[PDB]
Formats: sequence, structure tokens, C-alpha cells
Amino acid sequence: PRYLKGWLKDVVQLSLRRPSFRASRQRPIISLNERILEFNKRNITAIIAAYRRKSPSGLDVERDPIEYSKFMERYAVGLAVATEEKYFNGSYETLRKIASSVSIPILMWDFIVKESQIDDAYNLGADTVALIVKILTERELESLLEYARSYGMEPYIVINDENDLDIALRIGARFIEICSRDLETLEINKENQRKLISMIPSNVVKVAWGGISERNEIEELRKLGVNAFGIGSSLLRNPEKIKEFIL
Ligand SMILES: O=[N+]([O-])c1ccc2[nH]nnc2c1
Repeated sequence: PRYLKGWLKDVVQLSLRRPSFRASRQRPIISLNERILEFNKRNITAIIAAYRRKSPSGLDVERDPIEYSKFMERYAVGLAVATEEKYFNGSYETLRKIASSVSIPILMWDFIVKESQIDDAYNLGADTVALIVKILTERELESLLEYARSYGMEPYIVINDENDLDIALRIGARFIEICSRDLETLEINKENQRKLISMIPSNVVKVAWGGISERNEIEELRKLGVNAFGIGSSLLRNPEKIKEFIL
């Protein structure tokens, strides 16, 4: 990984030691980036809802993951499931159960630093996995991106600044999350997010993530070319708010 500090250094050491999941996949790969493009063609707002318990950017929320996921199946373009253990109180078992209960695309949100975590994502039923430029070298990114593609997944490349966007372009990312939240400091900068969005070619599927809370900001971002919108805490507090974000 990269040289890191603070909680990101801790979570990378944890991920390096995380045991593998050793069962077989029991569902097809359902492409999230293609379903986003289909929603775009249907002029349906494409919302990626997240399930987590703890978060460095929120108070804990304890709710039933299956009631939540089955509700979101009716409205969301896909579901992100936070599986990191210490800072998100996530679990592979939770991802496994959600993936078995719904038929929309599932993104595994974790801090992927070794190929076995991609094996894990595949075997658990996730359709794609996040790769975070801030924690990986260019060599590691390209290797993990190629490894995920060899399973038929199109990884979800997470960027937060200009250096990250440069690396995402270098490595041939086709599916990019422009995250407004710096993971080291937890600060949000939407001006920087919009600058990055303006520098991404049209053929890349773009997801805006980070402090999205209002229908009007979705519409503004869609006008700038963003294809889909990620929303965590707001929907974890009140799932039914997604109906307003779409309608
Ligand atoms: O909790 N999440 O599933 C989740 C998904 C994507 C994100 N991007 N930035 N933070 C994120 C959190």
C-alpha cells in the first residue's frame, strides 16, 4: 500500500490480515455500471444506497439489513455494503446475506489491499468492489483492477483529488467514484469534486459520493455529467427519503 498515517494506516494493516471467505459464489455477476447507464437511458435517477452500522462520518445506526435491502431493491440502482470491521462494524456474513436476498447489483465497500479480498467479494456475491486510489500504489491498483476484471467484475475506482484522478486515468478506470470526502481528514469539498468531475471523459461512468442530502444537488450534478449518486447516512436514517431523491 501507500505510506499512510492515522486510521487509514490502521485499516490497511487490518485488511492485510483479514481471513478469506471459502465458499462458492451462488449468483451471477450483475453489472452495476451497465445498470447505471440503462437508468440514464430510461431517465430514471440512479441512486446507490449504502448499508453500514458504524462510520467515521456518522453516528452508529442499528437497523435490519434485510428489511433495508429488500426496500432498496425497489428503488436503488445498486446497494453498497460496508464490510470493514473496525471503523464500519461490518461483516462478510452481512454482505453474504444481503446478496442472497436481493437481485440488484451489490458493491462491496471496504479497503481492498490484497487479491484474496477480491476473491472474497466474488465468492460472497458482490458484483463489484471499490478500489481506493488513496491507499494503493499505481502498480497495486492496476494489478487488483486486472484481477477483478478476470472474474468479470468492473471495479469501482474511488478518487478524491487531482493526483487520484490522474492515476485512475493512467490505470484505465472505466467506473469512477468522485468522492467529496477526504478519507484522511473527513472534510468535504464539493468545489473540488465538481472540478474533478469536469475533467473526466464522457465514456467513464461517474458516481458522485459524499454528503448528498437533497434532490436539488442531484439535479445539479446530473447536469454536469454525473451518472449516479451515492447516499449513505441520509437513507440509513430514513430509507423512504429515496423516493424524493428519485421523484
Ligand atoms: O458505506 N459505504 O457503503 C460507502 C460506499 C461508498 C463510499 N464512498 N465514500 N464513502 C463511502 C461509503
